[PDB]
Amino acid sequence: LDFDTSVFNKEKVSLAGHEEYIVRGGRNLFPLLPEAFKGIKQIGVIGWGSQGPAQAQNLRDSLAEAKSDIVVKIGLRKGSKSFDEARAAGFTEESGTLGDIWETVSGSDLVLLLISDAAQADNYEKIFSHMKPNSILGLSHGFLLGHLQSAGLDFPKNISVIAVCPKGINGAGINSSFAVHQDVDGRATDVALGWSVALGSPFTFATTLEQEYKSDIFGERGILLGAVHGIVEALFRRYTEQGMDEEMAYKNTVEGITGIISKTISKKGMLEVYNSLTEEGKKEFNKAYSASFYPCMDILYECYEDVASGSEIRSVVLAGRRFYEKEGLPAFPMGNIDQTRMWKVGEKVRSTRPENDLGPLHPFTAGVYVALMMAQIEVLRKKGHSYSEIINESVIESVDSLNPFMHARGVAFMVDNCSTTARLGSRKWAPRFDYILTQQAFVTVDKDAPINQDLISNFMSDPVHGAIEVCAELRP
Amino acid sequence: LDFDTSVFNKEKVSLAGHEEYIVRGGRNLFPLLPEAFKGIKQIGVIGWGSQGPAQAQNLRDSLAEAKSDIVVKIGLRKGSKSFDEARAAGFTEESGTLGDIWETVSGSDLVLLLISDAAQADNYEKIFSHMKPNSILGLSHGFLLGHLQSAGLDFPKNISVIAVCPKGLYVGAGINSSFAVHQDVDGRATDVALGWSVALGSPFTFATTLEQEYKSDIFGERGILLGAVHGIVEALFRRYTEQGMDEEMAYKNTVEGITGIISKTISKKGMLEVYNSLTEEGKKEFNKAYSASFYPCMDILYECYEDVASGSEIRSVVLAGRRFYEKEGLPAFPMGNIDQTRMWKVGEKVRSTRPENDLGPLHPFTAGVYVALMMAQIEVLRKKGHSYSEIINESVIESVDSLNPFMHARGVAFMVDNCSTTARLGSRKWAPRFDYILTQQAFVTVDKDAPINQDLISNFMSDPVHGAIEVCAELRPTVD
Ligand SMILES: O=c1[nH]c2nc(-c3ccccc3)sc2c(=O)n1O
Ligand SMILES: O=c1[nH]c2nc(-c3ccccc3)sc2c(=O)n1O
Ligand SMILES: [Mg+2]
Ligand SMILES: [Mg+2]
Ligand SMILES: [Mg+2]
Ligand SMILES: [Mg+2]
Repeated sequence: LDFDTSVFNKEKVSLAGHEEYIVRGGRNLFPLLPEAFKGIKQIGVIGWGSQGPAQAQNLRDSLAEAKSDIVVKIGLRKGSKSFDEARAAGFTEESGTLGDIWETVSGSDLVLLLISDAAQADNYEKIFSHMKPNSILGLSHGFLLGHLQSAGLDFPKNISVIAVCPKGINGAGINSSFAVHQDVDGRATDVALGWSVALGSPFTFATTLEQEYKSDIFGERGILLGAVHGIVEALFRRYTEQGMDEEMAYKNTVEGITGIISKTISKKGMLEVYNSLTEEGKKEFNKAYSASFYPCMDILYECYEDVASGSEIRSVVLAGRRFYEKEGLPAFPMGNIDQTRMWKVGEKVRSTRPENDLGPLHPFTAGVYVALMMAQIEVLRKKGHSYSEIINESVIESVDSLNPFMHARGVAFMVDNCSTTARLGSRKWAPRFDYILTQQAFVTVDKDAPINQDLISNFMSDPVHGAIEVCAELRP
Repeated sequence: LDFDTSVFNKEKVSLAGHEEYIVRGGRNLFPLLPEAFKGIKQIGVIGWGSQGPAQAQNLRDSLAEAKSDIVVKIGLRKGSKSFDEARAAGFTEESGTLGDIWETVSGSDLVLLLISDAAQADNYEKIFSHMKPNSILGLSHGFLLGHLQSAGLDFPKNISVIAVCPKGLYVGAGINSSFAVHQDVDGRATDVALGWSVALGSPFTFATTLEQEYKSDIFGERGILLGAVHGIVEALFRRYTEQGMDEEMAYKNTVEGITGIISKTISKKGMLEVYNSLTEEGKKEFNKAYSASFYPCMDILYECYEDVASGSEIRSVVLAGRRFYEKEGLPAFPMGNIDQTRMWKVGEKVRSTRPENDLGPLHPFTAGVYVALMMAQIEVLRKKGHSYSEIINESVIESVDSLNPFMHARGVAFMVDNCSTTARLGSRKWAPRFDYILTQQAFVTVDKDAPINQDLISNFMSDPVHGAIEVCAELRPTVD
């Protein structure tokens, strides 16, 4: 994946022998922003949720630093309860920095669409109709493209389409991936890079908008949320079936994965989880890995293709409309996932858990979790994704961002604090991982099947372990 | 839903105050087949498998009884084992009744496409290209319509498209069918479809649309027929055993009860009779389970139905079948075993001791969850616009009289994996969802001693479907 920026220097990084170009950020580059934002006199930031504040705030702040005349204006829908906070952050109508969504769309040369996935699906026509011809549409995530492609549609051909997507003391910040879907004049690459740099992205990786939404929507159904919830439920049931006390069962699954296993991967990667077990523990690890890799891949492979085909995005869109009454049927908002046995048990463990506790490192649990991680990697790898995307979505974000939430307060605190699309995916696919492990992986172990040494060998020697090291040095 | 038939006589049936039109079959009508099939000199049955043999043989016999000169020719690929099975049934190239699929299609006036869903999705373009102008394409299931619609496509404009779909004895005997006319380019389509159904031996033929057929069918196997029943027995077995119940008593109180006494009860006197047969304390428990499980079940059924109707689910099935083989550097992932887990190992032991004719225990809590699931499926299909005859065949009769007896005999795998690939995939995809929603929501509502939605219960007791079901049971083949 190449790109062409006339403003910024791109640097090469090598990952498992695969060269990726990246662009480093820095407040020292803010002087370069007016060059990057050529032709833009207004940036409209639509929506003020979790990204609205930070993005608008950062964009306005970095542009002032460069002494730019560019106006950062928020547009909010009629009925938004964020008008007040928008004013609190200095974005007001009298200053011309706040207004109605449509009015704001009409006047912006760059439209950053930060509204929810459901809002984008229900409003893309009106957004397109209000945008200036030849302006730029900016997305933090590629859901909309997937929605349009699921209907055989694309964006209007008169607008540029770019994406700056987040992946999560000199050098602080949050890395981003950027994509240029359409570029009507040749400014797209520089406006997306400037947008990333303006946000404080220490690193901006290159991707395609199609790969972003595929990797993102699939990743959250896999190890990030769906799969880890499924395998944790499967093992809790197995361990308790085998007589292990409920609390140690919880600690040997959730506490282990979200704590010591996560921290171990974060520091020294997957190979140091195995190397940290006793000799007897390595053997249990390999039994679990050898039995769990392909079952996990089964579901991951199925989930990826449903996301890439358009089936899953259509399902997400329709699921969202079922949250409200229609066609004479009841409303079915999302329910609670944390009121079952194992999470009521998990509530007891945490009440007396000491601070900075990391739980026991159960070799079997480790083998299952690492098998799932390696299976996700292989699926994305053979589906054509770059190592930066693969690692930054299958390893870093789960062990460094999401798993701490589970360790903190349980599955719901992790899942239901994510996007609606992610919350739906976790509920739809966690049961799938639970069943296949129980029906296949655990049957293989209970058959006393021998260890698949090809898998183990491939695990020990997988190039991704070395790429994960390089990528680790890229984190902020 | 109405249709116009010149050859056959259409009969009216009242179901919960809703009129439907049915066509009575019978050997006595075979004299009418020559006129029903006017314009047809050759019927090409494409495919063997589970339907081909029967359809071909019955059509041949019926046409001979009618003294028709129409030829039934089987279309198959020479490389299939099915080629010799057709010869073993008296279908020979040497006699003009056996040939390659493509040559058979091209020479047929009525093309009966009985190949697998997956083969249909992979070969429809070439089937269309070989069909004669103004010929008739007949389907036994509307999967192909769903596949085309999921791509914004439809059938060719220059052919008629009909369906005769077994809701399944020809030696009341036979299997009832539903029929649909999707395209009718010359006005013969309705009579050929009814002639087709009558010639199969359908005692009664119900009216539907191709769209409603494939929606109700693909959704139904993911609901109570397979996916949901599996998911609820896994959830109920896990709850019972977690509460201290013996493993074998828990298998009996779930699988054996549902597929035995409960199924026989609903089959004989319907859903209200399962309630009436309970103790006054069991009636309480039943209402607790039903009140807590009706809406969680609707949740998943509603989601599954819209996935089937939108095209999402049919495309998922097409892609799943391609993952049965190695590609893109990834392994092949055929379907796995679903019956090697604890509760099905326990089921084997139960059956090794079971007397013959054992119907198992009638656990009131189990009954409430199962009747709630079946009423929730009924509600989704009703709200989505299906007829009562389709709803009852797909949500009540097929389960209790046809599929559940397979689970009773040898466990879930013997029931699930005897069905179509599309159905086997659906079961595995959706069984986990019904288990999780029951456990996360329905069971949580019970353990909170939540109040009983008395409106739900009163609605259950007074639902018009119970009367509709009694009329539909009187239409079942043989006596049952
Ligand atoms: O859809 C998504 N939602 C989402 N939410 C995240 C989150 C929210 C609150 C606190 C910590 C993390 S991270 C993440 C993500 O990656 N994708 O894709
Ligand atoms: O796909 C489907 N497959 C299927 N298989 C059935 C069967 C198979 C073997 C033995 C007895 C019954 S019945 C049925 C059905 O209704 N649908 O839709
Ligand atoms: Mg993401
Ligand atoms: Mg996401
Ligand atoms: Mg069926
Ligand atoms: Mg079917």
